[PDB]
Amino acid sequence: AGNKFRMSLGLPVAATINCADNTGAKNLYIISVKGIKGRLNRLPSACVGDMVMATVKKGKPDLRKKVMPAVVVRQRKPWRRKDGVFMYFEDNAGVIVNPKGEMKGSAITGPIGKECADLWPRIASAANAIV
Amino acid sequence: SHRKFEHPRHGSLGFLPRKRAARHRGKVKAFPKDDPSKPCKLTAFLGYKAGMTHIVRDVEKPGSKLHKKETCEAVTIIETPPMVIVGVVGYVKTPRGLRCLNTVWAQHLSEELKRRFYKNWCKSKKKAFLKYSKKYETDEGKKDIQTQLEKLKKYACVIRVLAHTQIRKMKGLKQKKAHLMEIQVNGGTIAQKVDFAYGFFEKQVPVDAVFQKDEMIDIIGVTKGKGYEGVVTRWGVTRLPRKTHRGLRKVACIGAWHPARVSYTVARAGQNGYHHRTEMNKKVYKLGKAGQESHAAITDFDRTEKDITPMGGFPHYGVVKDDYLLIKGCCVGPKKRVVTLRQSLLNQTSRVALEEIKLKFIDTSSKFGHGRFQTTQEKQKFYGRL
Amino acid sequence: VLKTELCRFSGGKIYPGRGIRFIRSDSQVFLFLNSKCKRYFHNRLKPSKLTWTAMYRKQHKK
RNA sequence: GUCUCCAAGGUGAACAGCCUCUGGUCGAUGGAACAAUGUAGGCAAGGGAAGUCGGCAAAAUGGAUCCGUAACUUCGGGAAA
RNA sequence: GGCUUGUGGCAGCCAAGCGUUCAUAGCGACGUUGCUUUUUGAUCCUUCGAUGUCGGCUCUUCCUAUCAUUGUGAAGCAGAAUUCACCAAGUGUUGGAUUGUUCACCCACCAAUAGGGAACGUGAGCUGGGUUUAGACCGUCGUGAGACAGGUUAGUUUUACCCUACUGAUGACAGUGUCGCAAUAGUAAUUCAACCUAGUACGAGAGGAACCGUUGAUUCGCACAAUUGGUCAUCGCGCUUGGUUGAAAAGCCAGUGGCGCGAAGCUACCGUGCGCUGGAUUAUGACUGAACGCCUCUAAGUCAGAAUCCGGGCUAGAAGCGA
Ligand SMILES: [K+]
Ligand SMILES: [K+]
Ligand SMILES: [K+]
Ligand SMILES: [K+]
Ligand SMILES: [K+]
Ligand SMILES: [K+]
Ligand SMILES: [K+]
Ligand SMILES: [K+]
Ligand SMILES: [K+]
Ligand SMILES: [K+]
Ligand SMILES: [K+]
Ligand SMILES: [K+]
Ligand SMILES: [K+]
Ligand SMILES: [K+]
Ligand SMILES: [K+]
Ligand SMILES: [Mg+2]
Ligand SMILES: [Mg+2]
Ligand SMILES: [Mg+2]
Ligand SMILES: [Mg+2]
Ligand SMILES: [Mg+2]
Ligand SMILES: [Mg+2]
Ligand SMILES: [Mg+2]
Ligand SMILES: [Mg+2]
Ligand SMILES: [Mg+2]
Repeated sequence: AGNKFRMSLGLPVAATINCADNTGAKNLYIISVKGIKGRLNRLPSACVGDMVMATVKKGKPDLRKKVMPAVVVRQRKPWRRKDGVFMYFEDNAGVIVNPKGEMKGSAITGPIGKECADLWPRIASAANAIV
Repeated sequence: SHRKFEHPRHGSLGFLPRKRAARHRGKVKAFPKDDPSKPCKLTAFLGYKAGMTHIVRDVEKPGSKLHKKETCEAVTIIETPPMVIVGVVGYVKTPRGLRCLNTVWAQHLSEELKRRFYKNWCKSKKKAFLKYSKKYETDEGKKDIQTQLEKLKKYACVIRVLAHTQIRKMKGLKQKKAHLMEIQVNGGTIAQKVDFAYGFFEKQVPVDAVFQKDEMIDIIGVTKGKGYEGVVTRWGVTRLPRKTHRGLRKVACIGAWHPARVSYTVARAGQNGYHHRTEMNKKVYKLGKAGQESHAAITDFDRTEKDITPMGGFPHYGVVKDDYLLIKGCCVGPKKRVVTLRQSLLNQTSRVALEEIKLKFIDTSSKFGHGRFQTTQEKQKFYGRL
Repeated sequence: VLKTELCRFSGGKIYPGRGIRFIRSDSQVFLFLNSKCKRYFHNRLKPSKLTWTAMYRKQHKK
C-alpha cells in the first residue's frame, strides 16, 4: 500500500502508558519520540503506531533503570480516520520492541489500532484483535 | 548578543500591510496567459458562498493507502447563476502598460446592473445610460457604435467583457445591486474576441461555459473580518508567563536599542481579517445545472431523491436553486460573500489535478445542529407524522 | 444502496462521514451518533431509562 | 482609624455561610457600544510539572456515620495517620 | 562605547620531517607575515545636580570564520563512510536532568543539533533565583567596634496621556459614480521518510548506493468550520440544595446557587483545505581558437550550469494615470 496518514498526537513526553505486552513491565514512561525534528518549546508527541523511547517505572527489576524502544498501540485522544469517523481507545498502551521493531514479549493483552498493525508486522502477528 | 535559541518568525511578511481591503469584491490581479490558437473563451466568473457540507467517495489512487477505499471530504457550495454580458473593453499595449482605449455598452441594461452606479437608487431620477441607449435608435448612432467596435478590433491587444450577476435570483441575499466585473476573453484573434463579446450583448453566460467538473481553479475574495486584534491572535506569538506584570498577551521585546526605531517586521496589534486573498488549486467536484438532474444531490450509489440544499436551508444563506459549483475544501469569506472564480494560471498535469472523482454520498442533513436525517420526509416518517 | 451504521446508545441512524467510535478495554466497539449519546454513555446512563432512545421505546411498546 | 449596651425566623453543631421579618436603604455622575490591552471571576479534548530558581498560581481534599490506622515516642502522643 | 591587541580566537608563507615509497591526498617542526574585536588585559577620552547594575523568558533583525540542506573540484575517493577545498547566509539549527547561572556536563531526538553582533540587543517588556543596604546563623580573623575576591536564610522592581518610530483607522488627492491601468514597496516556502530502483552498480568477501517514478510526513505560511473537540448567563431545556410567596401549580433570591445536556457564534496540527515558474548567471565542467606553426575553457567569440539573483505569481497601490 502507501504510507501512514497523520493522526492526532495525544502522548507528549513524560506521558505514562500501560504496557500491553508480556515482558513484565507494568507501564512505559515516554522520554522521546522517534522521527521528531521539533520546534522551540514544543514537546515531542507520539500517536498510535509511533516508536518512542521509554523507561519502565513499575515492573521487573531487570527492565527498570534503562531506555528501550516502544511502540504505541492504543491512545485515548480521538483521531480522524479517512472515512470521517473519529475514534479512540479506553486507555493508553504500548509494547516494548527492539530497534528493528521486534516485540520483546510474545502476546498482547488487549486490542490494537489498525495503523500500528499495518506498520509493524510482528506486533500485528502477536495481536488478538485489530481495531 | 545573538538570540539564545532559534525558531522561525511568526507570520508572513508577504501579506503586508494587514489592513482592511480597499474592496469588497475579489479582484483578478492576473488573468491566464492568452493563447490565440484556441477558441474564444471567458477566464473568470462570479459566484456566492452558500455553505459547506461533506461528501464520501471511492478514491482511485494507485500506490496510496486510500486506493479503492472510501474517503470523507469537506466541500463548499458556491451558487453561480448565469452572468449577463453588457459591454466590451479593449486595452492597448503601451510602454507604460495596458491602457484602456474605449468601452462599448449594450443598448439595454437591467435595473440590477444600473443599481451599481448609484448610492441611493430609489431617491435618484435614474438617468444612467439613458442618453447612451439612444445611440442604438438613430442610424448615425449605430454607425458610430460599429466604428467604435472596429477601432477596438484595430488597436486593442487584450479584450475583456463586462458582465454582471443576476443577484435578485438569490432572494436569500437581501441585495438588488448586482456585481459588475471585467472578464478577459482568451483565444482567437482580436477581431474574433470583439465579435465574440458583441454577440453576447444582453445574453447570459452559464458557469459551465467557463469551468468544468474536475478542473482546478482559483478563488479570490475578502476574508472574514475580525476587527481590532492583539498580537497573540493576529500574528501567532506565544503567550508570556502567568505572572507578567501589565499583561501577558504581548511581544516582550519589540526591538533592540539599535536601530533606534521599531521595524516593520515586529508583530503589532491591529486589524485582523477582511484581507484580500487568492487561493490556488481548488478542485471542482460537481457542476449542478438547474433543472437538469445534476442540480440534485443524488448519486449513483445513493438514489435518494433530494436536493443539494440541506434540511432547513443553508444557514445564513437560503435555498440554492440556480447553478452551483461544489468545490473541494474551503473558500474565503463568510456565507453570502461574493467570490471571484479564476481559471488556473498554471499547467495542471499532476495526478491529483487529473483525478476523476466520482461522488458516492452527499450529506444534506441540517447544519444548524447535529442533523440525523437526510430529508424532511425521512424525519416525518421517523416521528410518525407521515 | 447506501451503507449505514447504528448508534449503540440511541439506536439512531448514522450516515457516512459521521459518528464517534469508542473501543472498550474488552475490544467491544461502541459507535455513537453524536456527542450527546457518547457523553451519556460515559456518564453510565442506561439507554433503557431515557425516554427518547430506541431501546426505551421498544421496551415500553411505543 | 476610633471604647461600649440591645440582638428575631429558617437551614445548620454554630452571634459560620446563604435566605427572610422589624427598622433602614437603592447614597455612590448618567447614556450608547461590547475593539485591542488590562482588572476580577470560570471552563477547557490528550498528556500531567515536560513550565519555572522554586508546583508561584490554580486544582485536588474537605461535613457527618461506620470499619481501620504504621514507623517512631519523653508512653502523654503521632492520629483526622 | 573609543585607541591598542600583549593575551584569546582565526588565517597565510618557507619546507626539516610524518604519511607501506612520496615535502605539499592529508599534515607542517625550526622560523616568519597577517587578520578579528563574541576573550582577558592596558588606558582613563565621554558619563558621578545618576545612561537602571547577572542570568533566564519573549521578539526582530543582521554577519560568516558554513553544522545541516542545493551545485561543484580533490583524495592514501572500488562501494559505503570519511576527509580537504570552492560558489553559497535562501531555509533550519530542537525536547530534557543538575546548577541563579554565562559556562559546563550528561540523557534523547534529529538533516543538523555551527559560531556570533545589534549600548557584553532587549527591567516605564516581564522575572528577581544570584550579586549588592538595613534582620539573623556558621567558620576564620580582630582585645573590641567590626571584617571577609567564604558559606547560609528572609528581604517594596515607580510613571507614558508628550514627540518620534511602528501597527492599524478617517481624511486629503479640484463635481459625482463605476470599471480599470500602474511606478514603487513587501514577499515564502522548507526539510525528511517509505516503496521501487536493489540486495542491483561496486566489491574476493564483508558490506553496499544513486537518478527517474509513486506514496506520505516535518517546520512554516494563508484561510476555513461539513465532521470531531473546546467554550455558556442561548440564563435553551431538565434535575436539585437553602430560603421565600398560606398550600398546589408557578416563580423569585444566593452578583452565573449548583449539576447534566446544550444549539448558534467564536475557535484547534485537538479539526479541514491550499501553498506556483520564465530568464540571467556563481563555482565548476566544456566548444571553437590564437597568442606561442604544437598546446591551451580565454585573449576575441560561444555552451551547460545551482536551496543563487531578477522577473512572474501573491500583498499594498503614488501631490501617478485611463475609459
Ligand atoms: K528533535
Ligand atoms: K540575546
Ligand atoms: K507560552
Ligand atoms: K517542575
Ligand atoms: K534549577
Ligand atoms: K592579536
Ligand atoms: K572609563
Ligand atoms: K556616574
Ligand atoms: K533557561
Ligand atoms: K518572608
Ligand atoms: K467623469
Ligand atoms: K515583486
Ligand atoms: K459551524
Ligand atoms: K460548538
Ligand atoms: K582546445
Ligand atoms: Mg523552552
Ligand atoms: Mg543563531
Ligand atoms: Mg452547524
Ligand atoms: Mg437545628
Ligand atoms: Mg606522494
Ligand atoms: Mg564564506
Ligand atoms: Mg541564516
Ligand atoms: Mg576570637
Ligand atoms: Mg520588489
